[PDB]
Amino acid sequence: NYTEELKVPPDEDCIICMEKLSTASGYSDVTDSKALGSLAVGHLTKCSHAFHLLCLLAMYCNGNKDGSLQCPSCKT
Ligand SMILES: [Zn+2]
Ligand SMILES: [Zn+2]
Repeated sequence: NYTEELKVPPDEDCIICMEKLSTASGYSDVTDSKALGSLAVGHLTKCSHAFHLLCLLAMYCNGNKDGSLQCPSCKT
């Protein structure tokens, strides 16, 4: 993960699959997950929010191109 991981999922709820941050990544079905498996909650250091890491890595191919992912919440 590239964002300060959280021993436990917050109550912000994912923003990609729009699912509870407790459950898991909704795109886990079809996603180019590298090492985010499908159960890692991390708040992007950029803004510092929270979202299914894996999920982000999905749409991350659009923005925040460097070596991590972008924040789906505030498009950070
Ligand atoms: Zn998600
Ligand atoms: Zn954000």
